[PDB]
Amino acid sequence: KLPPRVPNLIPYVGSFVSFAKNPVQFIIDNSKKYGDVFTATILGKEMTFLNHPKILDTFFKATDNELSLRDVYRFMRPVFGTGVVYDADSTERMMEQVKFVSSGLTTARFRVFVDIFEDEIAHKVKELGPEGTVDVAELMADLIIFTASRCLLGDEVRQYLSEKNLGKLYHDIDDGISPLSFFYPSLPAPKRDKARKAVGEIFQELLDKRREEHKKHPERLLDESKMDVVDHLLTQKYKDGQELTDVHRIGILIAGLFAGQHTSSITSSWTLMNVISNKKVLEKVRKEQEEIMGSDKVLDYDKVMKMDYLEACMKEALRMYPPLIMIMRMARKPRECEQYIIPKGNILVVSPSVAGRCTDTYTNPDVFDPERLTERKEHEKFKYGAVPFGAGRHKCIGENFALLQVKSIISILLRYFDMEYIGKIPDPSYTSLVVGPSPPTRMRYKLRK
Ligand code: HEM
Ligand SMILES: C[C@@H](c1ncncc1F)[C@](O)(Cn1cncn1)c1ccc(F)cc1F
Repeated sequence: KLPPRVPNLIPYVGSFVSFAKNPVQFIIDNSKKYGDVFTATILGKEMTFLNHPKILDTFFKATDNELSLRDVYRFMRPVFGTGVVYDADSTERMMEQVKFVSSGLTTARFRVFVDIFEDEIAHKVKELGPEGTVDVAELMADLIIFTASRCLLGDEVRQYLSEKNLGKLYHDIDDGISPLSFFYPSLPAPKRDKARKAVGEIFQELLDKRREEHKKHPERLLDESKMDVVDHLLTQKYKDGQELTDVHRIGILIAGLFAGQHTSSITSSWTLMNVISNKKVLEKVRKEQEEIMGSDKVLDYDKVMKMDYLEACMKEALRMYPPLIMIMRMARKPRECEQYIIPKGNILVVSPSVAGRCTDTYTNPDVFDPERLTERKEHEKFKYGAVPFGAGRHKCIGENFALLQVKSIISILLRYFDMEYIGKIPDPSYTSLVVGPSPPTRMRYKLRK
């Protein structure tokens, strides 16, 4: 059989409307009507949703000529650049470029990354003063924007953030995209395209500076903890021998910073909100924090490794608010799920959000409650029963830096501040590509020494 279709409102538009209102309720809704697998027509596209953790093996283990990423995230191309990652000329090449990123995400570096978080948050505290209120979301994204850039690019980048408005340009790029672009890649976005060029020149300036610093200081290349992604990109070839071009290099740096920022900082936000808005949770985080700092006055990587509870909380926030609510592949060959045959051409879909709220796995799924993971080990039920970082051939290569980043930021913040949130925890806003908390998200903070 072909799977149970979802009745269209209109031909073509199909089921767009109730989907776009709320994509996640839409999938769940119709799960209950038509069970684990169903098809909906959404703006001229056949889209098949795979909803129960059981049947998601064939999805995550398929190959790039069975189930294709490149065919579905290619629209990211005005942002990332041409022939780069998902618009890169082959499966094999895409993977090679990904690795250049991940190759600046090593232990030696992660230790240097924690100084960076300290450093960046020290500056932020002056700019904030002994008390006030502030937006968590703006706050997370401001920090990460600085921490990620220094982490992946090097310290050289700072001055272009401080003296040359580099943050704004990111937004002008990162606002010039949309969940709609999926259906209409060619939609014009002239403010974005002018920024992506503006950022280009700057990254080209950055590579150009870096090339001579490898002349003036060649020892840099032996020290494994001053080797950032620019460095790896300047001294690797592809496996087949061929050099990279700067415009590939630039589109990778950019692809990594995008990855590097939006999912992280939404996750911080969701997390801190739930932590400080629940006294029992916040005791244990502070109990854990205090034991682990002991006599020590600032953070290090060992310490952050040890933060098991704060980590369960981050995870618990990812179960409830994964920022990538839909994972997608295009079928290049017909595919068999359950008793059905999902046709070639279709776009298969899996949703960490729906899974985060599937009641076989998780009990009272609407309650932030890190104990469900640490103690009732609920996530361990099914093998794909918890998927905020994907799984299989394309599982997130950023997972450990993410965790390092969110835990360092929250832990350092709680050192400095008593903080409390201001009203109900918001709902998720389905307006962006990386989903996040509806604004505003306000909190009172007061210093502590
Ligand atoms: C902080 C929360 C994060 C979440 C929830 C997240 C989530 C994901 C997910 C679900 C995927 C799978 C995509 C798919 O299968 O279609 C993925 C892939 C990826 N993520 Fe992340 N990510 C996070 C942070 C990061 C960071 C910090 C980096 C890099 C700095 C990163 C880089 C990537 C890359 C390069 C891939 C592509 C993997 C591949 O093509 O094989 N992510 N991420
Ligand atoms: C394709 C993109 C994405 N995928 C799915 N739904 C919405 C999206 F925006 C994403 O997977 C997000 N991502 C994953 N980890 C961090 N960010 C991604 C991957 C690689 C990359 F180099 C940049 C990048 F955005």
